[PDB]
Amino acid sequence: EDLIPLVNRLQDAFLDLPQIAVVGGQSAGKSSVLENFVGRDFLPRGSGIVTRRPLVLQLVNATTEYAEFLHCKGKKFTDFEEVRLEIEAETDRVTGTNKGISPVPINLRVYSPHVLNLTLVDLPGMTKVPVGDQPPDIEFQIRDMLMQFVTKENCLILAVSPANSDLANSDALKVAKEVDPQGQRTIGVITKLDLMDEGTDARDVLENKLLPLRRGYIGVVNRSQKDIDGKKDITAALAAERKFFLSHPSYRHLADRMGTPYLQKVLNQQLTNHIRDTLPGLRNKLQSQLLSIEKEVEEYKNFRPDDPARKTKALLQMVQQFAVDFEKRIEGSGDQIDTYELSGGARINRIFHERFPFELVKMEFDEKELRREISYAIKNIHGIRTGLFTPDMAFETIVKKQVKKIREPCLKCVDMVISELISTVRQCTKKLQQYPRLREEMERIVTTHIREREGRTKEQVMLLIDIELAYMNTNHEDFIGFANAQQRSNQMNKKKTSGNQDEILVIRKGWLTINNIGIMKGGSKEYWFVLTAENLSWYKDDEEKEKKYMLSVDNLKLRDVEKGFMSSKHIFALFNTEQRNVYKDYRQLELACETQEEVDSWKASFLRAGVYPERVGDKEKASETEENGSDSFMHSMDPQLERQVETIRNLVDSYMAIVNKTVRDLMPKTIMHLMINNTKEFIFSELLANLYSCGDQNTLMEESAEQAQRRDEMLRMYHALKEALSIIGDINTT
Amino acid sequence: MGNRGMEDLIPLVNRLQDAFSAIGQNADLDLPQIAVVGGQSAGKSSVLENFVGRDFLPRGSGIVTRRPLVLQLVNATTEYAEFLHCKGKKFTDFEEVRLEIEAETDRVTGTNKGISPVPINLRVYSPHVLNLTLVDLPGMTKVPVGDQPPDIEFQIRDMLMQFVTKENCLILAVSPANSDLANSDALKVAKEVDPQGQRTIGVITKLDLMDEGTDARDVLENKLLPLRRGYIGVVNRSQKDIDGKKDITAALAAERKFFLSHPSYRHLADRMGTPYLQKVLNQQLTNHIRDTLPGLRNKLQSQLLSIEKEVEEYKNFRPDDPARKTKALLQMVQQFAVDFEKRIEGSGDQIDTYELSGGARINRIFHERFPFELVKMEFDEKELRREISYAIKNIHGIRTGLFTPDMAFETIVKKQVKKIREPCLKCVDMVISELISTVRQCTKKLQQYPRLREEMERIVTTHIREREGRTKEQVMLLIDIELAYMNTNHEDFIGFANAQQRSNQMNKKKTSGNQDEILVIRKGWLTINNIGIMKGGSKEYWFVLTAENLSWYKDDEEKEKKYMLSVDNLKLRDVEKGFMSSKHIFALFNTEQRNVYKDYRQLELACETQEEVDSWKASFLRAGVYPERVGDKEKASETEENGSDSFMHSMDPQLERQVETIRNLVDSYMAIVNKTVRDLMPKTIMHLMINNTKEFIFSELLANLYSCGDQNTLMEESAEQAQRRDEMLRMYHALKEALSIIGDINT
Ligand SMILES: Nc1nc2c(ncn2[C@@H]2O[C@H](COP(=O)(O)OP(=O)(O)CP(=O)(O)O)[C@@H](O)[C@H]2O)c(=O)[nH]1
Ligand SMILES: Nc1nc2c(ncn2[C@@H]2O[C@H](COP(=O)(O)OP(=O)(O)CP(=O)(O)O)[C@@H](O)[C@H]2O)c(=O)[nH]1
Ligand SMILES: [Mg+2]
Ligand SMILES: [Mg+2]
Repeated sequence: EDLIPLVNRLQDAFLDLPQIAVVGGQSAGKSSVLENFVGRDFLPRGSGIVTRRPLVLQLVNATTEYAEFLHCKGKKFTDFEEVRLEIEAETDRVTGTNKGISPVPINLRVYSPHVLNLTLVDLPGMTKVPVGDQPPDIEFQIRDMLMQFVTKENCLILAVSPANSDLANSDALKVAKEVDPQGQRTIGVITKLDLMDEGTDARDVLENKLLPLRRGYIGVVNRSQKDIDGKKDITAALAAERKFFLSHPSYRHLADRMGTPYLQKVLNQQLTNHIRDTLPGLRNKLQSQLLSIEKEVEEYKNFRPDDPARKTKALLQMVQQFAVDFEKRIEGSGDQIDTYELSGGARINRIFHERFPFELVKMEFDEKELRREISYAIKNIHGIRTGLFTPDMAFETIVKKQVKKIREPCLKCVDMVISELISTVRQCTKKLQQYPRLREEMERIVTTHIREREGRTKEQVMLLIDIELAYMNTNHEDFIGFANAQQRSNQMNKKKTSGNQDEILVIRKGWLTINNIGIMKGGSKEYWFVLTAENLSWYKDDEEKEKKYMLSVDNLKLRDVEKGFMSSKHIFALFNTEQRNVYKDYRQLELACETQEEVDSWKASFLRAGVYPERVGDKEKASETEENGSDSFMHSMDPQLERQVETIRNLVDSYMAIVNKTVRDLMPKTIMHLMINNTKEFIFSELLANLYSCGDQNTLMEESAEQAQRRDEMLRMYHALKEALSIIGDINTT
Repeated sequence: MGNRGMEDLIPLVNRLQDAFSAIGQNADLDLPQIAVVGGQSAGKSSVLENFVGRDFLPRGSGIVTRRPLVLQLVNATTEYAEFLHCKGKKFTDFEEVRLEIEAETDRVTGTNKGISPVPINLRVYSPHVLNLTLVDLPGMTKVPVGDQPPDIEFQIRDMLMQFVTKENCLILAVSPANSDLANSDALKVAKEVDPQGQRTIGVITKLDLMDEGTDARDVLENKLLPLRRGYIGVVNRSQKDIDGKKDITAALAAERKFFLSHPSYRHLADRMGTPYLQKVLNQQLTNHIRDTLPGLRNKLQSQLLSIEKEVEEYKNFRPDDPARKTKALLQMVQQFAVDFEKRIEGSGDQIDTYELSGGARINRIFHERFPFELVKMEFDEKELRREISYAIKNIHGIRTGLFTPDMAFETIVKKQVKKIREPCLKCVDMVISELISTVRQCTKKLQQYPRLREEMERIVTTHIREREGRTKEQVMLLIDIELAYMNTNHEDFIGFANAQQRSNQMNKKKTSGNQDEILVIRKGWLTINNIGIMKGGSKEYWFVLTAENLSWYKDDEEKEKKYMLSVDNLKLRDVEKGFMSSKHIFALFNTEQRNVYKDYRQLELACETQEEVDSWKASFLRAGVYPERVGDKEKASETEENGSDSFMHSMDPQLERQVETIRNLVDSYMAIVNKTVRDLMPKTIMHLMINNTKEFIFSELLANLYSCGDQNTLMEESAEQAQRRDEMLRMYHALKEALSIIGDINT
């Protein structure tokens, strides 16, 4: 009984035992041998054909003893007389009540406290002549059906033969020699030793002399039919058996190797000899799984709760791993980074450092109200005093109103970073700290620290944008005033006199749509014209390398398109009266404007360049009797603010550009200095000492009852593994 | 000890046996042999000796019977035992038999549990036994033990099958009661060799050693495995009883008290036990006898039915009365007479098909083989012409005659027809010689009686030899008459009928004397050289030249009738230069007229050799075709059907024409006298030699056989037929006695 505790400890910490097959002729006593090897009386036994269907018994180990089937599901038979009745009922259900057979195995599974995980196979007897309603080929049918079970390797064969008939008539011996010629896996059993004729004995058979078998024969005595009808229990049967073997004159010296107990001993011996050569791997596996627990149960081994040393050591190392994990998840130190999400709080936070600019773009880019209000500013800072020059206090007043609305996105950003940071800590305390009252208080302290620092960061952001409403410098990379638009070719490139083709063409560049285009050029397109008070060029792209032809400015005219055309999009044509120099009028050389102010702006650019106005009476003063005091002009079309409005608007857009980029670049730094790094150094150099201050500190870091039961079950598995290794050592000692 | 049923069955079966044997036929009772089968240590030999009743077979634990035993019980007066390999020694104590038989068994097979298929023959002679054969056989096993070869069960099963697979073998399927019935190997064998269960007796042994709490009632009530003959349970001596040497009376007493005291077998105690088994086997033997009797009975009926046909003539027999002798005369004479009628006259029945002869065929062939040696034997030509000439110039030898004289014809035909004397006599002798052989052939089947073949043959042969002289005289006189008168008013042609001779006997008939033509005078092959399309090509045709016309044929069937070509008013020339005529070619033409006819440039006829050319030119000159003289161009008027071939060159007396006339008349008269003799001589010998012999053989023969004596010494044995008679008589009486014995047994 060393494999018994081996197996039960394999069950407590949670073998390929060779199955057992009993073979023999009809009425040899196979089922009695089998159930005496199990230990309990539950198999059909009687005269004539009884076991007419293969039975596959799977003994396994458990804490209580009962039986179950694979067709009577759920029901756990606890009395075995019901098991026997169920067996015979199922057998009569399939095979019928006329001595038929069937190769369809019956599957049992019997649970018992001290058994092996075997597979005992009871098989029908071997018959010669078919009786009842059996088909005429019944011998081959039964023999094939049991050869389908025996010819496998690692199948022990109990060859059961009665002692009434001679040994040379046995069928089990023929089967055993046909499938096992060497006898590596054959145990010979001789039953019915009490019915032999008066004057004979099986002495020459039990001494392994008549037919030599490698492992010899075991003589057993079961219960007779009157003993089965008389309900003779197992104890009295074994007592009578031993009485017989100690009383019989021809067997009195072989009494210590005959009987049922010796048969059970020999089968245990065979099984134990078969499981060794598996002990190396079987031991190595559970040794390897014991290494994974021995590192842990050094701490569970001895307490004795309410000890200061263990609790303080736990506080220290838990705080250590929490701090390490926090700096690891924010700054992203190695190793073993997460590759399924972005991060805990690193990338999700840097995405808000560079999605905040999308919050600055959504607002506002408005409106015509801007133009109207800067006009009112120009008028009001000229309240009673009038005229030149363009005052700059209007600029300082407008840009202090357009950046004033930047307080809203900036503050928003902080809140996002807060809702995203206060979550990262919750992500690194929901899985590390299983101690109750230690994860919640840890979260409380850290989150209060973050809530305290968000106030400082908000005050700093308020101060930051309040600074940009103080000075409003103009020495930055924006252009100096009176430089609209793109003045002046980098200070005229240090040359303006001899340069006929030295960028004297560049004064006002802009897109203008041509309606009529000839066949050789292409189709309708909006070209990039470079207008000068003296010349004009046209480009198709930005490389500034077209320079095909130079279009004039002087002595040129302008007219409108015919009625009915969709001028919105106002299109104006150029012409000449004396000469045909337009040049290359496409019937007609027309240019389109997209808005309404653009038409007047380009008309004024032409009027300052030297182009005559679009008056209806100007045609009679086409190129003869010109400049008659400019009776058509009223001095002027738009005095004198539309140009001032445009100049202030350009200056404001440039200053907004640079202030947007500076807030966009500077606020991430200012929440990284006052919130992130300060939280980090707090979580490093203050979390422990501040954590030692709150609570009664006695009932801090307790169970956590799940941890308690987790500890108990790991400790019991540790003891189970040590016991199993001790048993394997004992079983290799032999 | 028994047995008693056998002592009561032996007398009637012994009487039946010696009745079936003393009747001499290959008839036997063939009592079935008893073969006992089973597995090892099923209790077989005990059952066998319980059937016999004497203790002489080995038995015990383990393997005992290792060689088959063929026990032949033989009925005799002196009881003893003998072996085949111990000839000359008689055993009286059976203990000696058992000891020496186990000595033999372990002497041949060894002492290490070996077997051998060589049986041990044993004969027990006793006044209380039948002539049975009891075959004790080893029990079959499955695994070889000791020194047995690995195929022990196969060779044991062959040892059994060479004994149980023969027909009419009782099989005692012995099975123990300890084992289940479905493990009985004896029943497997019985189902393999006897599927209907006609001859299988099921026996159950070792009933007293069954497991406590069970019983074999479901088996013995013939309920578990249904067997046609049923089961019988026996209880034998145990191993301790044999070691205790228990006698038979106590064993049977224990058997009976066991079957009576058992609570499950008390109502079967009459059909259980060893005596009941003994009774059942004896009943099986008796059933076999009474079941095989009807076949032998109707077989003896069918056999005696054949002998009765001949016994009916042999019902009364009282040697040696003249009644049987006179009946034998009438039988043999009448058989011989109808046989002689069968051989010649060709009356029924059962004419000889295998032999072409026969007397009628040989004989009436020699009637039409004789006319072959009338034409063949005698012959003369080209010399009788001279004799006719001298007769013409001698019978009117003083004065010349102005007529053709007749004595010349008479003397020539008289000199020639007397040459027929020899063939007729030879034919008569040859017919005698073959008929006298037929009469000896038709008395070889008469050899059942000696000294009667000789008398029959002597009488008949002397009769033929007494008649041969008479018929030779008659034939001589018949051919002699033909020389007397020599009439010329017969159907032959009268003188001066053919002029010119002869037109081939007037076209060989009288109907075609006008329809046919005279184109046939000289037949021969002749080659035509130039031939048109319609006639054929260069070819040699068959010309038939006539003194009047010319015919040409391409075959012999004579159905063309193409054209009749002229002879008179014709010419002849030879070919132009350059040709080698050897092989000479001749052309026919005319100068006055252009009648050729149909010249194919040109009409040429070719001949092969030199005699052919000159012979056909001679035929042209004899017919009247103009010669090839130098005046060939001037043949206009000076020729007038030339040829200079009237009778002969140049002048001889008129004896040629008269000799030709005499020759024609002589040949015609010889033809008609040959018709007369060929048709009349066979009639002569059928009337004087055969029909008279037949009348003698049907009428006067019996009186001549009966006249000579003695009547007793004339007919006798020939002891072979007498022995046949006695054998038939023994068969008759023996078969009736056998029918009587069977009739006695049936009731
Ligand atoms: N007297 C006696 N009987 C025994 C002994 N051993 C077994 N038996 C009897 O033999 C009978 C058959 O036993 P069992 O094991 O059921 O045979 P089985 O092999 O199951 C028949 P199958 O399997 O072919 O259906 C039983 O009635 C049993 O009592 C014995 O030692 N002594
Ligand atoms: N108690 C008892 N023993 C029997 C009975 N029948 C046979 N035996 C015992 O069986 C033993 C051998 O029996 P036997 O008849 O010789 O079997 P066998 O077939 O001849 C052995 P072999 O194969 O050599 O022929 C003997 O000891 C005999 O006493 C029986 O009815 N009752
Ligand atoms: Mg069973
Ligand atoms: Mg024997």
